Amino acid sequence: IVTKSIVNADAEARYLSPGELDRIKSFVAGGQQRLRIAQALTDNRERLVKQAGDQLFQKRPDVVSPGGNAYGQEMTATCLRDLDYYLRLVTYGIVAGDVTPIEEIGVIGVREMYKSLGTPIEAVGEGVRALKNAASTLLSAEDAAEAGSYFDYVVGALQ
Amino acid sequence: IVTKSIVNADAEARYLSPGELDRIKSFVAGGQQRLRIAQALTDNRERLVKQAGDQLFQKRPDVVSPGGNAYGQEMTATCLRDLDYYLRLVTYGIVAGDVTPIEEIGVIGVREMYKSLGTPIEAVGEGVRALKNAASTLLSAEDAAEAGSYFDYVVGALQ
Amino acid sequence: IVTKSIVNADAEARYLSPGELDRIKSFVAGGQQRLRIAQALTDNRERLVKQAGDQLFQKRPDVVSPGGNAYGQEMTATCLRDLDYYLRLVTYGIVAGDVTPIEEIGVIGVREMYKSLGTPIEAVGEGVRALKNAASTLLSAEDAAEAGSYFDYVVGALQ
Amino acid sequence: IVTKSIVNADAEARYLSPGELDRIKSFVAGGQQRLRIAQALTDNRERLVKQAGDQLFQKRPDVVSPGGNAYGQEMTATCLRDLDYYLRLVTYGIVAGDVTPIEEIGVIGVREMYKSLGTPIEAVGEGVRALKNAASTLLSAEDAAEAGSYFDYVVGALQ
Amino acid sequence: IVTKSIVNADAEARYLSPGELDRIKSFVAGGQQRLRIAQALTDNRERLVKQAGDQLFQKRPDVVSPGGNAYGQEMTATCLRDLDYYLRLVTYGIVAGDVTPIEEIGVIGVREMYKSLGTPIEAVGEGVRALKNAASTLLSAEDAAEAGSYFDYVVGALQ
Amino acid sequence: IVTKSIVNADAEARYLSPGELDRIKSFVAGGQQRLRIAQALTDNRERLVKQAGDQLFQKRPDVVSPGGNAYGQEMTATCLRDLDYYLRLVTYGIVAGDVTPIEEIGVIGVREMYKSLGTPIEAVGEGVRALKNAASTLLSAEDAAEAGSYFDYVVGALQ
Amino acid sequence: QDAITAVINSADVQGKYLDTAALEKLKAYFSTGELRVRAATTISANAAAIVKEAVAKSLLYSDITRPGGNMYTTRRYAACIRDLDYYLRYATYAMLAGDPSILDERVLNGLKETYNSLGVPVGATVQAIQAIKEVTASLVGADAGKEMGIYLDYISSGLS
Amino acid sequence: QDAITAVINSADVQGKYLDTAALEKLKAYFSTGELRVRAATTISANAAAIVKEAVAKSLLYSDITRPGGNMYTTRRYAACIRDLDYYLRYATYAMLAGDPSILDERVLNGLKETYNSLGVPVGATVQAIQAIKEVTASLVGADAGKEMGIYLDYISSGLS
Amino acid sequence: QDAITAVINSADVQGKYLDTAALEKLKAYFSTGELRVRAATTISANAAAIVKEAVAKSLLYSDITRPGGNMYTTRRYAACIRDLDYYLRYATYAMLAGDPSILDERVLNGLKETYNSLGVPVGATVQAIQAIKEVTASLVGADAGKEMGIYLDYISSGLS
Amino acid sequence: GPGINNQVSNPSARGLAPGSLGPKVFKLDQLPGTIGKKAAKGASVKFSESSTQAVIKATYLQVFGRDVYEGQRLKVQEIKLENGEISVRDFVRALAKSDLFRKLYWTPFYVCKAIEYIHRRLLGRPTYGRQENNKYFDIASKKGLYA
Ligand SMILES: CCC1=C(C)/C(=C/C2=NC(=C\c3[nH]c(/C=C4\NC(=O)[C@H](C)[C@H]4CC)c(C)c3CCC(=O)O)/C(CCC(=O)O)=C2C)NC1=O
Ligand SMILES: CCC1=C(C)/C(=C/C2=NC(=C\c3[nH]c(/C=C4\NC(=O)[C@H](C)[C@H]4CC)c(C)c3CCC(=O)O)/C(CCC(=O)O)=C2C)NC1=O
Ligand SMILES: CCC1=C(C)/C(=C/C2=NC(=C\c3[nH]c(/C=C4\NC(=O)[C@H](C)[C@H]4CC)c(C)c3CCC(=O)O)/C(CCC(=O)O)=C2C)NC1=O
Ligand SMILES: CCC1=C(C)/C(=C/C2=NC(=C\c3[nH]c(/C=C4\NC(=O)[C@H](C)[C@H]4CC)c(C)c3CCC(=O)O)/C(CCC(=O)O)=C2C)NC1=O
Ligand SMILES: CCC1=C(C)/C(=C/C2=NC(=C\c3[nH]c(/C=C4\NC(=O)[C@H](C)[C@H]4CC)c(C)c3CCC(=O)O)/C(CCC(=O)O)=C2C)NC1=O
Ligand SMILES: CCC1=C(C)/C(=C/C2=NC(=C\c3[nH]c(/C=C4\NC(=O)[C@H](C)[C@H]4CC)c(C)c3CCC(=O)O)/C(CCC(=O)O)=C2C)NC1=O
Ligand SMILES: CCC1=C(C)/C(=C/C2=NC(=C\c3[nH]c(/C=C4\NC(=O)[C@H](C)[C@H]4CC)c(C)c3CCC(=O)O)/C(CCC(=O)O)=C2C)NC1=O
Ligand SMILES: CCC1=C(C)/C(=C/C2=NC(=C\c3[nH]c(/C=C4\NC(=O)[C@H](C)[C@H]4CC)c(C)c3CCC(=O)O)/C(CCC(=O)O)=C2C)NC1=O
Ligand SMILES: CCC1=C(C)/C(=C/C2=NC(=C\c3[nH]c(/C=C4\NC(=O)[C@H](C)[C@H]4CC)c(C)c3CCC(=O)O)/C(CCC(=O)O)=C2C)NC1=O
Ligand SMILES: CCC1=C(C)/C(=C/C2=NC(=C\c3[nH]c(/C=C4\NC(=O)[C@H](C)[C@H]4CC)c(C)c3CCC(=O)O)/C(CCC(=O)O)=C2C)NC1=O
Repeated sequence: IVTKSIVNADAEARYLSPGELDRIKSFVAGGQQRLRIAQALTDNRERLVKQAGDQLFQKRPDVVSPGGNAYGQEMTATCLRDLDYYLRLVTYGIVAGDVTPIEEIGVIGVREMYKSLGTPIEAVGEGVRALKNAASTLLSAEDAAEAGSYFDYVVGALQ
Repeated sequence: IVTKSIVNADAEARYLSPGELDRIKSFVAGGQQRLRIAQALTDNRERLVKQAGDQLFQKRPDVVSPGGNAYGQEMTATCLRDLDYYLRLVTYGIVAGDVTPIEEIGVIGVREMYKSLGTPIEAVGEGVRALKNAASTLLSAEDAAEAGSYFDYVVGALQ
Repeated sequence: IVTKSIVNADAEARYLSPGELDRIKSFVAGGQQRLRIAQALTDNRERLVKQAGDQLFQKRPDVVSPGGNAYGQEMTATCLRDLDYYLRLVTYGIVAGDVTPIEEIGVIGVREMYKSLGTPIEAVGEGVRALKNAASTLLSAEDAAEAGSYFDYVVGALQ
Repeated sequence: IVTKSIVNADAEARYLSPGELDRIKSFVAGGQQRLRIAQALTDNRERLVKQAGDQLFQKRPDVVSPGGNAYGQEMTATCLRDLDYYLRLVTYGIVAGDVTPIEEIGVIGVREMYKSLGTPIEAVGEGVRALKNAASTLLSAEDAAEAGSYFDYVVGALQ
Repeated sequence: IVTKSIVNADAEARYLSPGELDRIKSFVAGGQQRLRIAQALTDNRERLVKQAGDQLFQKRPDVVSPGGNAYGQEMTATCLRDLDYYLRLVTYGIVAGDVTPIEEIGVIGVREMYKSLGTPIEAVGEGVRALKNAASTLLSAEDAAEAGSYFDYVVGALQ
Repeated sequence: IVTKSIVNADAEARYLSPGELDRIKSFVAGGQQRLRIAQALTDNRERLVKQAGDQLFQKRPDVVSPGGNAYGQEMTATCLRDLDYYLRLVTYGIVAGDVTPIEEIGVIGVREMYKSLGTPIEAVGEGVRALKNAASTLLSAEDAAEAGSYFDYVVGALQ
Repeated sequence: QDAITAVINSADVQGKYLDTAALEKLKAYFSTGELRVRAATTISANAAAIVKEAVAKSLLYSDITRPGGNMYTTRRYAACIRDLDYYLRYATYAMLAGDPSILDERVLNGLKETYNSLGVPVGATVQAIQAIKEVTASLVGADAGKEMGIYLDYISSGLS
Repeated sequence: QDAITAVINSADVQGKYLDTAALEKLKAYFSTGELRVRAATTISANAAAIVKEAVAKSLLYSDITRPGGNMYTTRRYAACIRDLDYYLRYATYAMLAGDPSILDERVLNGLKETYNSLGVPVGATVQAIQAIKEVTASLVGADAGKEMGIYLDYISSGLS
Repeated sequence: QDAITAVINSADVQGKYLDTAALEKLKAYFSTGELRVRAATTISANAAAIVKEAVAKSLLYSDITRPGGNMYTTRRYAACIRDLDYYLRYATYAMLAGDPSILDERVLNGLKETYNSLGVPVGATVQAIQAIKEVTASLVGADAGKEMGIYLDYISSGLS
Repeated sequence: GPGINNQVSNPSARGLAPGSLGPKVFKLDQLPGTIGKKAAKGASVKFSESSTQAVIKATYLQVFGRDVYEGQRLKVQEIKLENGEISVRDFVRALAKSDLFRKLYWTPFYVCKAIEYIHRRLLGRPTYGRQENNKYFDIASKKGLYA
């Protein structure tokens, strides 16, 4: 969020306006809660990928069906690896406080990648929704709100 | 500060990124302290213009001198009215949280106005510095810092 | 209500409607109670007029001020006679059910008249409001709603 | 009937005259009987269309005859659907208290419609007369009078 | 008079005095006439209250003035209800012979009450005086002395 | 007076008839006397408002009385400000030579304004009459005639 | 003008209020107003049949409906129907008001000059109005029939 | 349109008969019509006093009635009183109809076009309608003042 | 403009300092900003689903998507989706600003000119914005759906 | 009004009713001052006049659009129409030749804009094309607004 304000005041010839300094000071204050939320999502990763695969393959069985992409153990392992990647990028966005280092690695060219891989993007969005539900069950209320923030950004991005 | 983020995300085709939503939520939280600082500068306007004229005419006596612009009671009344205007715009910038509604009314064309009025701009900058010193004496430490923020913007703008 | 229904069915080419005949039947059924209200207002003419006029002079002392219109015994006697006239027209309207007797005897050209007499309209209206309050206190409750609503027509039509 | 008085007093610059307020209060009083009559005609619709088709095809057999319009099951079903439409509009006019929302949907352009459909309008008038007779048998005396009111309007309108 | 005699002999250590037993005997002997006076005042509730209130508004037009408290139909209805309450307490005191029912139902804290209601005390008192005059005109002569002296207690205790 | 003749000949398709050119030439000749009369009424304004308030509050004391509108220093200051406005419009009509630019600003909707302000219009007419008397004392005979012209128009207009 | 507004106007020209003589007139008007309402319903029932029976009794098969008469043409026959329909409707209004002045002011203002200028015969209209009077007196009743006939004869006397 | 006419229209465009929810809506309207009529009567009593109190609350002694303001000229003051009387009268009509469609059809149709053409200040008009709403909610009571304030706030929201 | 910037402007053009009514307005805005931000987040979640549901509610299976209609050509269907996404996005901006001035400045400026130039049907657009408003008021809740529907109805009213 | 009697459609249905979709019309009936034949003329109520004053209200309402202020009612033509000589179309003609109508709808506007707006007021419909337009504008060029 510091790079955001820096390039924001850098396109202008002005310095960083002190309201931006206030938002940087407030983010610096909230960084400890951000780090605890990121560590709580860090250590419990395989539970979240398990419950996300659970809720997704209960929701959409066509990836399980042989016409779909995630058919067989190798393809379903690649599917849960993709969900692991997106959980990792969500933890990066939780620490960074703003969605730039997660959009730069997971969002900015995802539609043409998944189009030329054959997979549907709506099933990936449902998988990140299942990750958001499982992390909402894992965390407290003020933690699940702040995690569902960035999970919500990914779900809106994949659609 | 909401118009800043809105036109900032509006030049792009993207929505408001949730880091900007975090800065809006933090400004919404700090708005009560902003309102108290603005009311404290509001009710004590007479004192601040008096001490600013005090410190300015002690600092630069050429406006008092008949070759300068602020010679006589009418011209010195117009001078203190200008300082009153700048204190009013500083209170607007304190409430708005970002320097746009004060630069739009007091900064953006001030150099050619004061050039075609004959007055020097450095004396106006010293007057806003005197206003900043008097408001620093009037407020507490965390209030004087946040007032000297926008006063500092005006002093940098008039130079 | 018979004259108004007849002229309204006269403007059209058709007869009197079943709805309008129900209106005439209900008006006949309530006519005896309206004659009772007219009996009470006829027999309370003196004290109602005097209490309403004195309530007017309590509210508005400008008329009985020596710059005012109702200055002197004869002028104030004509003031009370005007209030008597309006109470008489209110009784006519309570009996008829129309406001056409109130209108074409005392409403239709009263503004130009009291403009040429020098008399303020609003004080007439306040006196008729005092008549409304007095006759509301004298009568039975929803009977007073009936009387005061014709009084309300006179008050709203005078202003 | 409220829209009638409102546009009636709206063409004039005057307010709603209180005789119109009396007719609105009386319609408001009779609305419960109107609602009971409309529900009684509502729940017994298929009986009324059956007896109307009975009395019409006994009265005029040319719609049954192959030169007429209502020949065959499809055309006779469209015929009874038209009678159903007119019964529905009669219930609307019974609730509304005045024939505007039924003339706006069933009367105002019916002659050219039935002329460019080939059907005679007198047979439709006889069908609404049969509906009036069947509803007169279905209701009590004061209900059949008030239903035969709007049925009578439709019969006069189709001629 | 039995309660007051009992508590007065309770404050002392002794029984009821022969004088006090003569008082109770005379009160029993006059009790039937007091029930007759209560019968007349019960049956004349309406017109006594209305005549007394209208005599009050003849004397004091400040309450029904628009700056006054009893401005409007509802406020003046509560005014007449207050006069009804006080006439009811006067009948209770005429029956009991004590003024302890009048006192502990309607006298003891009425000044602070009507101070907090914004209502003037003296106009209440003038209305109860009008009740005294009206009930004095209705009853028999020394019977009216009896009724008006309890009314006199209420009038003197309100002020 | 030139706009009067121009729209007068403009409703017709004809040019300005040369009798209208004669009246414009005569007004052009008298314009110097008009300008001197307007300057004489201009520089002596506060005397005229003082003597007008003098003669009005001597004539009608109800505006002074608390039931009237001009009660208190603020309301009497608004009253003398209204008289100042009317003197200003009279000077405009003296220069323009015809009563159009004074009726357009002070006459054309004054009755409903003063009716919905509560003030009587006859007292305003007496105030303009007092202004006419004071300006008649201030000017010479041929000047007071030509000023009492437009003052007379205002006095006739307010009635 | 009603009978009520006529009573009020008479008392207003006197300048007094409504005491017992005017009140007794109003009680009389209320007592007849019940049967007046019933007669208005039974007249509005079959106004078309009343006009049809009246023209069939009086105007048909005569010289005026023959070629060379005032009622020969189809627009003239329709004007005749609408004029008799009017006379019935305004006699109903004047019956319910209990007062013939509204009827006079409505139609007898200019119908004399109109029937003069158009060449409409007066006596055939008087016969048609009398036939309306007989048909409504047979249809409604005795006393409401003569109440209707008072205003119908008022129309017929105003045209003559 | 009415609330009755809106219910009939919503039942009509489906071809639906009057089901029980529409009968509930009509019976709720027939319940509320009592205070609707009483509120309309007492608002028709003293509309001029309401407009006078509203301009004395909001618009008077500002810069708007000073020279340079939009209410300086006396024809512009009369036009201001006319516009406020229009807002109050059409809000009375929409209150008695129980449906704000007449506000959309007769007032709010081309009004922002006119007020931006003439240079009429919109925010001062909104505050004047707000002062109208406070005065009539005080005058009529809270229970009918809610329904009056709904249509006055409808005018204020459509104006902005 | 903002609600903050509008309050500051209204205090500025008088030369007035920030009085207590303006501080009330700013504190009400600072109270409502919570649900404003949460509503803007969940509307930014699934804008495509809202537009899809709105065209499935209002515009689909009509004559508009049939040949002869204005949404028949596939570039015109894509332009329809673009216009509805614009309405939803600018309504989100006006909801978070709390002031409809950006709708007047960026959307409603020359839009009727364009829609009457291209022959775009206006009533179908109004019904589509209505379906957008119903879908997002269901999706976000009633309490923020009121403020969303205010600016969507502002777009609908200015369009008509 | 009803659709079916569009003037482009039924040139034989121009004097019809406006229906219940259109606005409500005003016919001057029951002219006040004709009170029977028999000598009287001492009444008070006279219910016809209260309905004739409303026609005079609606004439201002449709030609001027609003009600006129109190000081600018045309009282001479008002009492002349109530007397019985000048008729409603004569009153509309004498109203549209007043100074207030000129200074409100002819003086501040363009000539063609004022002609079109006077067609919106008096005839109640917009002008069809140019066939009416430098026709009424050719008439305006010789005698003026009054023509
Ligand atoms: C961190 C940024 C990042 C992303 C986003 C990413 C995606 C990604 N997904 C892939 C495959 C895949 N992705 C999926 C996806 C899914 N299973 C489904 O049914 C759903 C639609 C979805 C997940 C629930 C599947 C089934 C394959 C194997 C497809 C194939 O083998 O052709 C592959 C190719 C195989 C590989 O090298 O892993 C890439 C590169 N890689 C990255 O480095
Ligand atoms: C709110 C935005 C705003 C600004 C900034 C502003 C400036 C402003 N300063 C002015 C005059 C003046 N301004 C000054 C200024 C000063 N005295 C000095 O010696 C110092 C250099 C300085 C202040 C301490 C003087 C002396 C005059 C009178 C000059 C003259 O009369 O020519 C004038 C012309 C007179 C007037 O109309 O007030 C304007 C418009 N007006 C505005 O509305
Ligand atoms: C039935 C309908 C009717 C009315 C209303 C009416 C009023 C009326 N009021 C008059 C005078 C007056 N009227 C008032 C009235 C008032 N004093 C005030 O300040 C109050 C606002 C108002 C009391 C309501 C006064 C003071 C006079 C005497 C004025 C004078 O003599 O010049 C006169 C002239 C003298 C007379 O003949 O009595 C008439 C005709 N006449 C009628 O026939
Ligand atoms: C609610 C307002 C409303 C009306 C009035 C209405 C009339 C209506 N009648 C129709 C047909 C018809 N209407 C009739 C009518 C009749 N059978 C007879 O012999 C009699 C003359 C009469 C009824 C007893 C017949 C026979 C047809 C079929 C004619 C055909 O198919 O050409 C049709 C065309 C087919 C359809 O779409 O239903 C319409 C639109 N529709 C409406 O929405
Ligand atoms: C049995 C003993 C007893 C008394 C006396 C009593 C009085 C009483 N008077 C009230 C109001 C009132 N009382 C008055 C009285 C008056 N108007 C005047 O100016 C006159 C001086 C006075 C008439 C005597 C008025 C005007 C109100 C309404 C004030 C309001 O609503 O705020 C109320 C509040 C509303 C209510 O509950 O009715 C009470 C409780 N209650 C009791 O239980
Ligand atoms: C140039 C055209 C013009 C006119 C005519 C005008 C009238 C005018 N008179 C007003 C008040 C007033 N006008 C008066 C008038 C009077 N005192 C009396 O007793 C007499 C009846 C009369 C004068 C001698 C009073 C007393 C007020 C204050 C009333 C109030 O505060 O409600 C007000 C409201 C307060 C204000 O903004 O000044 C206006 C707008 N304003 C204008 O711009
Ligand atoms: C029924 C709905 C309706 C409305 C509202 C309406 C308004 C309307 N207001 C107008 C003028 C005006 N309107 C205003 C009103 C205001 N200006 C202010 O400063 C205040 C904020 C506000 C008053 C509260 C003023 C001052 C004018 C005068 C402009 C002028 O005529 O020079 C005009 C120009 C012509 C004329 O008044 O006669 C129209 C048409 N017409 C309608 O049909
Ligand atoms: C931010 C505010 C804003 C809007 C709304 C806007 C609209 C806009 N819509 C357009 C076309 C269009 N707009 C529509 C929309 C519709 N037609 C219908 O039938 C429906 C009722 C409605 C969709 C809900 C269609 C179908 C076209 C295609 C016309 C064409 O390009 O051939 C065009 C022509 C060029 C182009 O799309 O690229 C513009 C500029 N521009 C703007 O800047
Ligand atoms: C000479 C060229 C010309 C045309 C075409 C014309 C059309 C026209 N059609 C109208 C209404 C209408 N037009 C239609 C027509 C249709 N709706 C449909 O669903 C069908 C697709 C289509 C029939 C094939 C309908 C249903 C209305 C009724 C809208 C209403 O009045 O409520 C109206 C509104 C007023 C009125 O009818 O009387 C006009 C002016 N005017 C003209 O001067
Ligand atoms: C008071 C200001 C005013 C003007 C100017 C005005 C002009 C005007 N000129 C018109 C036509 C015309 N105007 C011209 C004029 C010219 N063409 C040329 O070649 C020349 C350069 C120029 C003459 C110097 C012509 C030739 C027409 C005829 C077009 C036609 O009617 O077919 C028309 C169309 C209808 C009609 O004449 O009756 C208008 C309204 N209206 C106004 O209210």
